[PDB]
Amino acid sequence: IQRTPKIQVYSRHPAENGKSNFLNCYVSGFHPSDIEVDLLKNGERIEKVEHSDLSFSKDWSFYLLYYTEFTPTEKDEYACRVNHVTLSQPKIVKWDRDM
Amino acid sequence: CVADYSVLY
Amino acid sequence: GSHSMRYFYTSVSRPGRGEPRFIAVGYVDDTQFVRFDSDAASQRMEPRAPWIEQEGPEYWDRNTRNVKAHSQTDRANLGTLRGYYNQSEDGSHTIQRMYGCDVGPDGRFLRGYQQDAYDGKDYIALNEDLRSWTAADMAAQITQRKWETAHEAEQWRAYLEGRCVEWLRRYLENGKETLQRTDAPKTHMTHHAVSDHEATLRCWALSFYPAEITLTWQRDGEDQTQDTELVETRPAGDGTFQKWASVVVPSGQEQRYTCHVQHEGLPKPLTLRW
Repeated sequence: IQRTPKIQVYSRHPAENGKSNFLNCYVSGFHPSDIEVDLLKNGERIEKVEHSDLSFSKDWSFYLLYYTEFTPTEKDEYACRVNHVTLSQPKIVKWDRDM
Repeated sequence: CVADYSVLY
Repeated sequence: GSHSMRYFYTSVSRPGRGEPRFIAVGYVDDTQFVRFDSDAASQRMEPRAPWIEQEGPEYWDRNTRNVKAHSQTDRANLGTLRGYYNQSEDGSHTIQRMYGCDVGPDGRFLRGYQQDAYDGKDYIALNEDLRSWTAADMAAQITQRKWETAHEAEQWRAYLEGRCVEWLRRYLENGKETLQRTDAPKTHMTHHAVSDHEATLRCWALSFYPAEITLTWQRDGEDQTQDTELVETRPAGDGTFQKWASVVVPSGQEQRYTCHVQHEGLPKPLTLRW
């Protein structure tokens, strides 16, 4: 069977405007390991994105951290975009400063 | 240190 | 507390494109320290934690040599399994493996293990005595008979009860300052209105290590588990972890609700109230 990814978008440090931070997109609980993840600044794909090394949990499901450095402001909104074999259309999750 | 032994099914 | 060393292998066939892709990572507790990716240009076991770079080139030569052998054996293993199951060649398939060892808090051997999965379900596992196996289906019992005819377990047992524990104790000393630390959670509460009758209470634990932690709500003392969300613990990206738990509350009752936080780094458990 295949398992669909859980997604969380959040910052490494608590968001303070104008202070340098990191934006994170953590996908986990998915199977199989092929997955495509993009970070979006105002709908346009951030270009320098890094990702951690593929590993998995005790129930064999996979997880991955995607992250780019950023400096947040009042106007700039952000999001993570994820496509997986188990997803009909790419799912988008927006960075809410309070989750 | 990874193992030296191989695991073949 | 206890400590662990663990290696995780994932091989994934890609018919029609290249050879299968192999990815190995190694962990001590919740800290990654090595990686290997058969698709990368380097073709070396590479370091991923500060305290492992202090190992000489013999270290990286053996580990690289050994990890590459394991990848080749798993490209073979993928082919054998698609025979035992009579699967077509158009389909992508996965082999995952986890092995390693635990020591107790005095440093002594506690447990070794090795488990294998195919397409995300148990395939065969080494038993806690390190001398027999458990198989999940018919195909895996062919492997269980193979490994009993030879004497594989004794080899497995030598590594798990030997080099594994020994190198885990060495790693625990070299990165004393990374690996034996505990960072207690930094905690606070937030407040958001759902409307006029209800509002959200959110309890945060930030920048903690190791990852194990317990956030529980109590309205008046009963472990409130209704209207409470509880997100999967997640990594911050700098070695620490994060978690929150929310609870919907009716306007005016906030003072009933407390949040309770336990973690290994806390002198006592923590209580938070709005």
